[PDB]
Amino acid sequence: IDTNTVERRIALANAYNETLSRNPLLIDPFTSKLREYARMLEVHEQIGHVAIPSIGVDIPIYAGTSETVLQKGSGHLEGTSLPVGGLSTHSVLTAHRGLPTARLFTDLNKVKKGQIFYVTNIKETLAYKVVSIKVVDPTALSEVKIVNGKDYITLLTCTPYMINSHRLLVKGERIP
Ligand SMILES: [Ca+2]
Repeated sequence: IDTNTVERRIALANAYNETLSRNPLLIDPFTSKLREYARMLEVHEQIGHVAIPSIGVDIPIYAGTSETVLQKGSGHLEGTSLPVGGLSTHSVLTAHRGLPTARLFTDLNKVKKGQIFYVTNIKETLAYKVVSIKVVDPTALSEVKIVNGKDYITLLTCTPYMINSHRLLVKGERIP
C-alpha cells in the first residue's frame, strides 16, 4: 500500500485512539461470550503482528477477542487503544496460554522487565520495553486503563499454566 494511503489510515487510528474513554470496562475475553472498529488497520483481516523474540514468538494480531480469533493468533481487546503507539495510549493484546498446536503466549511468564517486544502494523514496527508484570483476577481487567501521557502495550494471558484461574499482564512502554 502506498505511503499516502498508509498515513491517512494511521491518522484515522490516531483519531480513534484520541476518542477513547480513558476508562473502559474491559471484560475478561476468555470467560465471556464481526468487528469493524479497526478496519483502517486491516490487511487481509490482520491488524498487525506481535513479536517477543525473548521467547521466540511472532504471531498475527486480529480485531476483537472472539474465539475464532484466539484460535489463530492474538486478539486486540476492544476498548483499548489500537496498536499504533502515541502518548496516552494503552493497547491490550491477548492470547491463549498455549493451544494444542501453537505456543502463542505459553511462555509469556518467562518475559522479564527490560526485555523488548515489537508490534508491527501497516506503517511501522513499534518497540516496547517491559516495565511491569502483574497477576490479577479475571474480573479485574478494567484497571488496565489508558494512562495520560504514556504509550503502553499490555500483553495478556491466563495463569498459572494449565490452571488459568488468573490473568497475567505484561506491560511494555514505548521506546522513543
Ligand atoms: Ca465494530
